[PDB]
Amino acid sequence: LREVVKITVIEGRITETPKATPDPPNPSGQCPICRWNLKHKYTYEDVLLLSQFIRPYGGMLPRRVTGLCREEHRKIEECVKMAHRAGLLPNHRPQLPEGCLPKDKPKLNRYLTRWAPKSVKPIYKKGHRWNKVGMAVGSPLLKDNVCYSRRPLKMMH
Amino acid sequence: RTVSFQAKESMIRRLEVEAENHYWLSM
Amino acid sequence: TYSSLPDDYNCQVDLALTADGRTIVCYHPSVDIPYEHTKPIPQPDETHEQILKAKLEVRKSKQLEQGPMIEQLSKVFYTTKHRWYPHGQYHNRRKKLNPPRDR
Amino acid sequence: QRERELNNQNPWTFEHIATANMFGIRKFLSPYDLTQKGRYWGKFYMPKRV
Amino acid sequence: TVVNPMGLLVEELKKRNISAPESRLTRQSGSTTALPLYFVGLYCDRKLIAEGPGETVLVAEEEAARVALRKLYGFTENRRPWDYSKPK
Amino acid sequence: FKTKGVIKKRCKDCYKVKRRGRWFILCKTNPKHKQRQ
Amino acid sequence: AGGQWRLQQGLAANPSGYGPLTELPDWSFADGRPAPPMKG
Amino acid sequence: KFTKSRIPDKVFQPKPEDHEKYGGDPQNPHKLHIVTRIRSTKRRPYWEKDTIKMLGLQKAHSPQIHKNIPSVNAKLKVVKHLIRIQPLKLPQGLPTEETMSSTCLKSTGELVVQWHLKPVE
Amino acid sequence: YPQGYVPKTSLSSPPWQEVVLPDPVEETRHHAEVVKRVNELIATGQYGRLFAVVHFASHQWKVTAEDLILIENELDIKCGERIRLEKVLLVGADNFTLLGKPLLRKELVRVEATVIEKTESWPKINMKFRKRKNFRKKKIIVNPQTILRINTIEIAPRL
Amino acid sequence: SSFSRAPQQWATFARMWYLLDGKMQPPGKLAVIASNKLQGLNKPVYHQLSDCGDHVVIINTRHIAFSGNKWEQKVYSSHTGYPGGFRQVTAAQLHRKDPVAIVKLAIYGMLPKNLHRRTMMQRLHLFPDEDIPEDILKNLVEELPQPRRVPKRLDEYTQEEIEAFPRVWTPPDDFRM
Amino acid sequence: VKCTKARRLKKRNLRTLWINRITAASQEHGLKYPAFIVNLIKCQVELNRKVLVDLAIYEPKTFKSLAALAKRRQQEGFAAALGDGKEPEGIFSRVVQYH
Ligand code: FES
Ligand SMILES: [Mg+2]
Ligand SMILES: [Mg+2]
Ligand SMILES: [Zn+2]
Repeated sequence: LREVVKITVIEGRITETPKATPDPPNPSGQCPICRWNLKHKYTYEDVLLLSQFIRPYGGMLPRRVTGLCREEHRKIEECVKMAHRAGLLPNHRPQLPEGCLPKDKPKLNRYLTRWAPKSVKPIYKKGHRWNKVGMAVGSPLLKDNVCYSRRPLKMMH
Repeated sequence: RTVSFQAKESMIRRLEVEAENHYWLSM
Repeated sequence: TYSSLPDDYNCQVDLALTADGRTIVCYHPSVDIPYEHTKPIPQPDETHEQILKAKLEVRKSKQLEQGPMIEQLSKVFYTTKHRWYPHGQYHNRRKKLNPPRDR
Repeated sequence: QRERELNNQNPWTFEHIATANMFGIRKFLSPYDLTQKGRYWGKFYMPKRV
Repeated sequence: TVVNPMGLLVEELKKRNISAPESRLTRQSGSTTALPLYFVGLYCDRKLIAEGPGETVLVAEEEAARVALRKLYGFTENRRPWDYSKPK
Repeated sequence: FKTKGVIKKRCKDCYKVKRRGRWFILCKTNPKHKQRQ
Repeated sequence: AGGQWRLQQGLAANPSGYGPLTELPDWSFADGRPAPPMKG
Repeated sequence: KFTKSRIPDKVFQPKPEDHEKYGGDPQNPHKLHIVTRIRSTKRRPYWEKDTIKMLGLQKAHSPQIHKNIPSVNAKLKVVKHLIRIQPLKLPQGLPTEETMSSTCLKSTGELVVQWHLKPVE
Repeated sequence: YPQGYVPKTSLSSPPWQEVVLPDPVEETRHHAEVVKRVNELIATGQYGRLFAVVHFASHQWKVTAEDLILIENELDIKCGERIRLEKVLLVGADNFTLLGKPLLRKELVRVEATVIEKTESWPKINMKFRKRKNFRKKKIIVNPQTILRINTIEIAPRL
Repeated sequence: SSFSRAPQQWATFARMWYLLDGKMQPPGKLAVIASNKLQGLNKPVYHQLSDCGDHVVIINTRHIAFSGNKWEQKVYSSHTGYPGGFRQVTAAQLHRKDPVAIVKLAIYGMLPKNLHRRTMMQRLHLFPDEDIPEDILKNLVEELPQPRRVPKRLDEYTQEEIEAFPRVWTPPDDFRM
Repeated sequence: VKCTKARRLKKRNLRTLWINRITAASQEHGLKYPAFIVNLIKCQVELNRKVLVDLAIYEPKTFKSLAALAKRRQQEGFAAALGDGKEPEGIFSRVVQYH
């Protein structure tokens, strides 16, 4: 990990990086997710796994650095959005540029949030029994996760 | 009208019973 | 500790099969409450009437009317006002004088 | 289309049920349905139907 | 019909050379309401002899005194039924 | 902004974004090309 | 409940079918004399 | 037009895997059928109604014994969907005059000739 | 890290917690000890009232001594004649219970009852709904009834 | 056992006070538990004619949580009865005006649609925050498990727990990060 | 007409009352209603729903034993399915045969 220092003269210093735990359980896996047998076994709640692919201010790291495949990169990206919206990453908040403070508006607790709350409109005509409009819960990208329920998860609430 | 999960299974169960009925009428 | 249910609340459960395998024997002695799990009685200050009277204190206009009284009663017993109103004489005369009693 | 039919993992198929009158199903089916085998409904063609 | 069941209980336990019972509050619900339930257990040598329910603490304790006296005179509700079988 | 059923890029500089629950093509060179779904 | 499990064990699906519970006599005299056979 | 249906013969030609699944030998075929009505003939065509009465299956869930011969099988194929066909099995042999009154038909399809209502021991 | 190892996550393990059953050999020794203890309680007569679950007619009755049962049919027994109830599914005391699989042995439990009354039910009105219902298209059902008093429930140390 | 007639009856049909903590809980799951206790469906002696319900105290109702985008999608509708008196409010807007409204409305729908529902609602006590009146505290008998297990935040995780989880990937030395 | 039709309905409503009362009793020990009923059946215990309510209300200590027996049999079934049949059958999972 290299950091740029300015003085004009500016230079970048490379520092030693923490090393991955050796001897993955499943060597020969391309994606780092499959070298540890995590293909379908992580959700938004798993901050410990998700945090590793996140920039200090909450952005996702580029795929070419993480080494994830596209299928798992998109799942990590979506899980991170849901984790952020659930307030599970209090230390990866956006940087405040200058003369900006947090909105101070009270925070509503939410989880399994597919979309940004700003841009989702209210359902004014909810519909009757068979034309009921569904409130989406979870993400479609995680439709293949291992399920421990008798029936598949109820995405539309 | 989407067909329910319970409705689909009960038809399959009956089909299997009739499927065996084919076997026992073949000898 | 073979029982699959904790033995600490209702009774101890011991399930056993007879050697033949045709009877199931259950030994269930009751659990007594430990002394350390109890509180001392609040000796300093009682009939249930006294408790009732304090809750239904007569404060305004001596005896209150039906409206104010019923609202006081409803709050004390966590009921609605409607329960406390009387009924007419059709219903009152329909009520059985001697309802059946079981033990 | 041919690959889908061969590798289908559903034991039950429209053709077998229709031809054998399993479930008493032909009460609710047209005479032409046996030939179509569920692929064609009215003037519509259902490619995903094997 | 016996009044002051606690006084009787105390005398009986003295005859058995048993220590005087200590009343304590085993279970409690809705104390500050107008419909409170109290369970009071009489403890001897830190051992439970009888537990009784009541609308108030005094009523519950008085009931627990009767539960003990029933178990001392062998008149418990689950006592062996009377025997009418004998032809002899 | 013309709201159209199907959105299509109209020039090289046109680019696509997802703002406030809808897809937009925005063109810096020609504002005529701006579209919404 | 339990119909399929009873069938796997070789029993009647309905506990009211063939078995000791139904088919055995329900009572006898105190002296020991057997009771008249039940109509069912 | 709803009409009587003729099943292609291939349906009743079994496969080697079928014998393993149902545990029936293509040789030494079973002799007697156990047939029970498990569906209603209401809303079914009259020809299906007729055969059900001919076969004795008027009451549901009550077993009837029938011959495993082609003529009977032809009638059963008409109402195949409304019935369950189970092979009658005789673990202890045919009932005799002595054991005729001590039989019992088990749900397994086995006709026992001694019924004791006692633990096997 | 062994083959097929998954780091702990929300979905790594099933929601339920697997339980470890005790080994059969030790359990059987304890089972015999439990049975022996209960048998002594029966042998020494350390129990009070007993309650049994009995299958009579077509129904199951929770039964205890001095109890009254109503049977909705004639029984062919004279009034005042003592009977043995023979299908007991459960016999229970304050501190123990015995469960049949499905029925307890005759050696263990003997339940005795007496016929106290042979009677008929009160008139029950059976009127169906039909075109031109009328008030007289009515049937009265009266059924014979039998009342049994449970006399005793007894157990013996034959576990 | 061995009680007098009246004390036994009083004990059996006595009403209990339960505590629910609603912090980070879905209102519907809270409603299922509360609706069960309010009716008395938690007792083997339950009867629809017995009025055997219990008291339910729910706290932290301000801190309930919704799955999905229900905060912005779920709408509550009311009519004053006058022309033009139709109001439609989203869940967030209703929560802002009254922190306790959402929990009460979820429970109200789950109770049976009869006259006894109004009585049951009297036994329901909803507090927006942890503070409870002293008298209500003294009545309490038991607290109920939270229906939803709350996921932990990164800061909550201990240093030891972090080390236990493996470092799946290693960032290269030549990275800004 | 109402009285005659209510005669049939009364039997069904009583069964619904028993199932509710059984669910309340079994939930106190941590068991759902289906788990309580089926696993008792798998133990060859044929107590009916009407009697199970009487035991719950009036014989709580006996009813706890039934809950422990039902949970005990349920756990054996879980192990058995994972066992694949190589493992021997559970102690309480044995069936007393009749003939
Ligand atoms: S999990 Fe293997 S390619 Fe990503
Ligand atoms: Mg007519
Ligand atoms: Mg019914
Ligand atoms: Zn352009």
